[PDB]
Amino acid sequence: DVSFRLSGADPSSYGMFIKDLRNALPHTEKVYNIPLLLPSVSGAGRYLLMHLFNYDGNTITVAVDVTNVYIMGYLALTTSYFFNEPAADLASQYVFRSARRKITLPYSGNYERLQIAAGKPREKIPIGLPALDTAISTLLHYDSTAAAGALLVLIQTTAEAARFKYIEQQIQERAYRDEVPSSATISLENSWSGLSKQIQLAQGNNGVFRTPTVLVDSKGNRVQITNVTSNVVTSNIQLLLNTKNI
Ligand SMILES: *[C@@H]1O[C@H](CO)[C@@H](O[C@@H]2O[C@H](CO)[C@@H](O)[C@H](O)[C@H]2NC(C)=O)[C@H](O)[C@H]1NC(C)=O
Ligand SMILES: OC[C@H]1O[C@](O)(CO)[C@@H](O)[C@@H]1O
Repeated sequence: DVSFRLSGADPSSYGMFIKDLRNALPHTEKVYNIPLLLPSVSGAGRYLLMHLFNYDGNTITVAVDVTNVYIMGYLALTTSYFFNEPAADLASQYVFRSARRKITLPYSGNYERLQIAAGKPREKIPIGLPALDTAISTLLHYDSTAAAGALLVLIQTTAEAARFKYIEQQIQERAYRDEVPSSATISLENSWSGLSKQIQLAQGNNGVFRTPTVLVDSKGNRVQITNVTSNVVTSNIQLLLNTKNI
């Protein structure tokens, strides 16, 4: 399991938690020197338990599918919550089994369904460690609408940041002050599946993408990524979704 405590949190420890998070996802091959997540993992080995603690010491344990880094649900005190999606329901059969009760959330884990439940897109949701501390708290006490929001904060704080070095940086900049994600942050999140597929097709295409990826950069300008030499691939992305799952 991996852990992060906000009490005393700073860019340094958040860095370590996100480093641990990356270290817990299994791979057996690297593509252009970037861990390639497994196609599948059978059983309970498929789920990683993150222990998160809000500033007052309360905790939630989040379950993550180690082959894609999708959050499946979480345990808050003695209740468990899982998205309304097949993978989550399957996941429910291996984790938080001893929860006194299980709540299926009213919506699957997609950013689209989550934003509708929350009443706003992510573009308007402040993130940062403080925001992550509100999220831990919100989820300790079931509220479907507030959870939609807390969950968009949680996924980004933890999954996207593990997947992208740039996102981890955005959060470290937001250690004591939340702020809506830069649009390049939203682009990366949206292009992960695609970059992952393209980093892999390039393997036998001399490092060239079969299809380019359109991104938004630091300045807010639209750039096209067409080969492995880009900074997105050399520095930025830290994990790849196996094409067997794309
Ligand atoms: C691979 O992408 C690189 C950019 O990352 C391309 O090289 C650059 O492309 C033009 C010059 O032709 C400029 O806009 C960049 O500043 C160049 N960068 C560098 C460092 O040289 C390259 O052409 C792409 N290759 C393919 C096959 O698409
Ligand atoms: O936008 C939908 C996507 O949002 C995520 O929660 C985070 O990347 C994924 O589980 C899903 O594919």
